[PDB]
Amino acid sequence: EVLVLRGTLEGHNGWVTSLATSAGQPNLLLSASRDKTLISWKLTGDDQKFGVPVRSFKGHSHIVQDCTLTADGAYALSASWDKTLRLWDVATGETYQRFVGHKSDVMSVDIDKKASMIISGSRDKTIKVWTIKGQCLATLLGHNDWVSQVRVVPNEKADDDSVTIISAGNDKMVKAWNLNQFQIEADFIGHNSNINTLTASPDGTLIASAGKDGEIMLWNLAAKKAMYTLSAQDEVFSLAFSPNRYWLAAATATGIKVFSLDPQYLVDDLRPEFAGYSKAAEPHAVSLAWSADGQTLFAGYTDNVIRVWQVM
Amino acid sequence: SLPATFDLTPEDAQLLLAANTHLGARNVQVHQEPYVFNARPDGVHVINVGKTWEKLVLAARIIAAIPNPEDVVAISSRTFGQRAVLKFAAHTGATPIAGRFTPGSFTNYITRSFKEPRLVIVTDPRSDAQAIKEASYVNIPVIALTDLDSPSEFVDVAIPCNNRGKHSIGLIWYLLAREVLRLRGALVDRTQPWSIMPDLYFYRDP
Amino acid sequence: GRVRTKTVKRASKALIERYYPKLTLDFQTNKRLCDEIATIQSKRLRNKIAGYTTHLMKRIQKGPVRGISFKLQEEERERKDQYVPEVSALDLSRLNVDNQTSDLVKSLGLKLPLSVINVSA
Amino acid sequence: GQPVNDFIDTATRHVLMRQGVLGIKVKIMRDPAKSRTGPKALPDAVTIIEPKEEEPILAPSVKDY
Ligand SMILES: [Mg+2]
Repeated sequence: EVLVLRGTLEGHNGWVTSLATSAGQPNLLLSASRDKTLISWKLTGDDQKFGVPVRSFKGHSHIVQDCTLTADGAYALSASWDKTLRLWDVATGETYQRFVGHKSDVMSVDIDKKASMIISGSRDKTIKVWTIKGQCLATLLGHNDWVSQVRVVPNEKADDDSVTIISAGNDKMVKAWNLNQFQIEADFIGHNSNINTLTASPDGTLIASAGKDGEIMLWNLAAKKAMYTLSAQDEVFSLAFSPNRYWLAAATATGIKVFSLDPQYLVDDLRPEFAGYSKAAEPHAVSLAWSADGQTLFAGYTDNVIRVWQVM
Repeated sequence: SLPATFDLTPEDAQLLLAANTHLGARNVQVHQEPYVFNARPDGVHVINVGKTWEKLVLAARIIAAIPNPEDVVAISSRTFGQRAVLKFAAHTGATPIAGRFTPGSFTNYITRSFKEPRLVIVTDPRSDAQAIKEASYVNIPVIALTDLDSPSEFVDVAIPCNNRGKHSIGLIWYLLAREVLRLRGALVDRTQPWSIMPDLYFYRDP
Repeated sequence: GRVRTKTVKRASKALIERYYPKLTLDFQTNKRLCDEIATIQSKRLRNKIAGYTTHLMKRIQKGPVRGISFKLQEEERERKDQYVPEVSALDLSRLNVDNQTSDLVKSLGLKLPLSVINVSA
Repeated sequence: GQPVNDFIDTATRHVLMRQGVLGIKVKIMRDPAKSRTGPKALPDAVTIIEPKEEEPILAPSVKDY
């Protein structure tokens, strides 16, 4: 199966710094960008248009770094450089609760299962965990450099015994936290440059981390070991795991590369053409996420476009 | 005198004649050069490559005579000799200057790059004219690699070669590094070829 | 005119010299990290310094630039400096000499192979 | 500029002699580092923080609890 051209989505005035989807509505797509706003999209499944935005969310005073959606497809969360987090709904905009207390920018926010609490990795070398009322119940330290990306793991069992989160900063080392005890459990060392993205597999066992040197090296936090390392030979910006089938995608500087990780080869080396842009550096994807069905992959490029790749 | 084992060995004569050190400048000729031997037609003069050997042996005796090794200074503002003097810097003390001399290095004691040698070695006296001039102010011997048209003013021991050549600058600096290392104690066998490759002393264009 | 002063240029030069495995070709993340990595008294100066570092990152990514030798640069130049060829260009590839070169060897009394070739004007 | 108002103290006095009047003007620039109030340095003076050198990890090693 080959990912091909489907359409482009023009709804921003900046780099699409985040893409997120929910299983409640397959036609929804939340997109945070550099223009201090969030654009929710509506998909129709057609030619190059692919559909229209539904709601535009405003209220952040700086670059909205990371956006995420809950399971129901209604509530949304945004991490922006204005030292605050905002909780929205896709119905009428309508920021429910702000989350202030960080002394600097916050990179990544993440919602736990059953909308229970939220974690947030910021640029003040802290991982703040917040309630939905706006109360930061816990603050976690221990990172020497400021964190670049945090994520929760998807528990395969429906809340078996506990939930855990993972952290990745510019300190070439990956932390693994259990916020039930607010304790550190695993230091993951082996990176040679600053880590800028990490992603956990939907199976809840595999962790892929990658940085400026462009290596994508794997961990299994169930066994707390390291499997291997494979490189895209250029800087990589974001990673994404397919929810249904065994693929791993990487948003590189030269373009996008999707990996079939069971026999571990490259697939097609996605290189779209942008009608010129020859003299300077070509635009590249900065944030990407697989859809709920897994047959469509959205990628946020720098030139104001969310591009969709779909298997045939 | 000499124990008669330092004479010109045949494979070193092969190295000198394959690095093209025997040919010199054109019919230009300074009378301070009696190394000229049997002027070739088309305006080429042949350097007696024998005579360069005792001068290289004598120059090697000067460098080994200095107690502290890091005070000898190798200068090459020519583009064909920065790798040679830097490689000469690695195999001995031989604190180098490659590129710009930054005048006021031998005088001007409050310079950040103030260096005082007890001996300087220069690749080309015409291009390193600042180095020989500053050595004339602060009482310093100089060793030069000379063509048959070189400005030998203020110049002590000189090794006749072609500074116009590509390979000749590298080989002569390599041979000078070989003899001073044998005398000092880094090499123990006179007949050993000093297994590090002579092609290390060569400038690269990219 | 948007010519930058030497205080901006040298502050950018020192950051490039010292923090290459760091700040990248994006101005926004460079400004957000050059504020704490360097004590700069003015926000106008901080954006000017972070701006010129990004312009230097673009210059660095396309070939080397003069006046900059950071931690991955001098190790690159010494590795290419360490070329040890096995072809032995100074060694014999088959030597060619003229008439005037040939009598030099026998006057020294050495035994070498010479293929004499005449040269005339 | 503004640092002149911040770092420089000035005084002027009239000295009366039998031939006339002398004028005394004393300007003292203090050290900006020991200011103890307000700014701590000149605006054009930046300060690059020296980093911490670190060797490569050279192998993927896992530190557990
Ligand atoms: Mg331009």
